[PDB]
Amino acid sequence: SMQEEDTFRELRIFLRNVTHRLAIDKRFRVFTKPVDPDEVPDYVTVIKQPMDLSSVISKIDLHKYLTVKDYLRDIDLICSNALEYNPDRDPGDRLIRHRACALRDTAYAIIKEELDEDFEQLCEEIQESR
Ligand SMILES: OCc1cc(Br)ccn1
Ligand SMILES: [Cl-]
Repeated sequence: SMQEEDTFRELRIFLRNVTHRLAIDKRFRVFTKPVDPDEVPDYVTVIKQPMDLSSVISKIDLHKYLTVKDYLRDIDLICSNALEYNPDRDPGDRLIRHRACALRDTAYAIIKEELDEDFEQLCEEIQESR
């Protein structure tokens, strides 16, 4: 229905705003763009499902997210990719891991504070009906 299209629209507007707020945080700059093969030619080798905040915007705009749960799976991927690609005790890896945990924690905290649970539940029920 048009009401369901309106619901998904509101979801996309909400997800673009959360994503923008993460992307403008200087801590999260490394997560804003895909990894350039030049700097890191072994990246695409190790990480089978690369994800970054520019790709998340593109996915929102392509109507790939019908629930906040599905969006959070991609935020979780940005985090777990960074924990897997950068697992060493050296400070460069520890700094990326801490920034990746912080992204994930920040996205969850904004959603806890600003997503209405009944809005999510509605999205989940429209998705499950499709
Ligand atoms: O969980 C991430 C995701 C990817 C696609 Br494609 C659609 C929905 N959710
Ligand atoms: Cl830095």
